[PDB]
Amino acid sequence: DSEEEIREAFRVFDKDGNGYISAAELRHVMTNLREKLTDEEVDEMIREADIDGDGQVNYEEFVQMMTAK
Ligand SMILES: [Ca+2]
Ligand SMILES: [Ca+2]
Repeated sequence: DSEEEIREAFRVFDKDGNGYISAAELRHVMTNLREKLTDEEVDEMIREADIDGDGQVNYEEFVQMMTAK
Protein backbone atom coordinates (compact mmCIF):
# COMPACT_ATOMS: atom_id res chain seq x y z
CA ASP A 1 0.00 0.00 0.00
CA SER A 2 3.07 2.30 0.12
CA GLU A 3 5.73 3.11 -2.49
CA GLU A 4 8.37 3.27 0.23
CA GLU A 5 7.20 0.16 2.12
CA ILE A 6 8.31 -2.39 -0.48
CA ARG A 7 11.28 -0.13 -1.33
CA GLU A 8 12.99 -0.29 2.05
CA ALA A 9 12.30 -4.03 2.15
CA PHE A 10 14.43 -4.36 -0.99
CA ARG A 11 17.61 -3.84 1.06
CA VAL A 12 16.42 -6.51 3.44
CA PHE A 13 15.36 -8.98 0.72
CA ASP A 14 18.09 -8.42 -1.93
CA LYS A 15 21.46 -9.29 -0.39
CA ASP A 16 23.33 -9.07 -3.71
CA GLY A 17 22.03 -5.56 -4.27
CA ASN A 18 21.49 -6.53 -7.93
CA GLY A 19 17.80 -5.55 -8.01
CA TYR A 20 16.36 -9.08 -8.12
CA ILE A 21 15.48 -11.83 -5.62
CA SER A 22 15.62 -15.64 -6.21
CA ALA A 23 14.11 -18.51 -4.14
CA ALA A 24 17.23 -19.24 -2.06
CA GLU A 25 17.62 -15.53 -1.34
CA LEU A 26 13.92 -15.08 -0.52
CA ARG A 27 13.99 -18.16 1.72
CA HIS A 28 16.53 -16.43 3.94
CA VAL A 29 14.00 -13.76 4.95
CA MET A 30 10.83 -15.90 4.54
CA THR A 31 11.78 -18.36 7.28
CA ASN A 32 11.76 -15.44 9.74
CA LEU A 33 8.82 -13.58 8.20
CA ARG A 34 6.60 -16.68 7.99
CA GLU A 35 6.62 -20.22 9.42
CA LYS A 36 5.77 -23.76 8.24
CA LEU A 37 7.75 -23.42 4.98
CA THR A 38 9.74 -25.88 2.89
CA ASP A 39 12.21 -24.82 0.17
CA GLU A 40 9.54 -25.93 -2.29
CA GLU A 41 6.95 -23.56 -0.78
CA VAL A 42 9.34 -20.73 -1.62
CA ASP A 43 9.78 -22.02 -5.18
CA GLU A 44 6.02 -22.37 -5.75
CA MET A 45 5.74 -18.77 -4.63
CA ILE A 46 8.45 -17.69 -7.11
CA ARG A 47 6.63 -19.41 -9.97
CA GLU A 48 3.38 -17.62 -9.12
CA ALA A 49 5.04 -14.28 -8.29
CA ASP A 50 7.17 -14.07 -11.41
CA ILE A 51 4.79 -12.25 -13.77
CA ASP A 52 7.01 -12.90 -16.83
CA GLY A 53 8.23 -16.36 -15.75
CA ASP A 54 12.01 -15.82 -16.24
CA GLY A 55 13.09 -17.04 -12.77
CA GLN A 56 13.66 -13.69 -11.02
CA VAL A 57 11.72 -10.84 -9.41
CA ASN A 58 12.52 -7.14 -10.15
CA TYR A 59 11.21 -3.98 -8.34
CA GLU A 60 7.74 -3.73 -9.94
CA GLU A 61 7.43 -7.51 -9.95
CA PHE A 62 8.27 -7.48 -6.21
CA VAL A 63 5.17 -5.40 -5.55
CA GLN A 64 3.20 -8.02 -7.45
CA MET A 65 5.06 -10.85 -5.70
CA MET A 66 3.11 -10.19 -2.52
CA THR A 67 -0.27 -9.48 -4.15
CA ALA A 68 -0.27 -12.56 -6.37
CA LYS A 69 -2.54 -15.59 -5.59
CA1 LIG B 1 19.70 -10.79 -5.40
CA1 LIG C 1 10.60 -12.02 -13.92
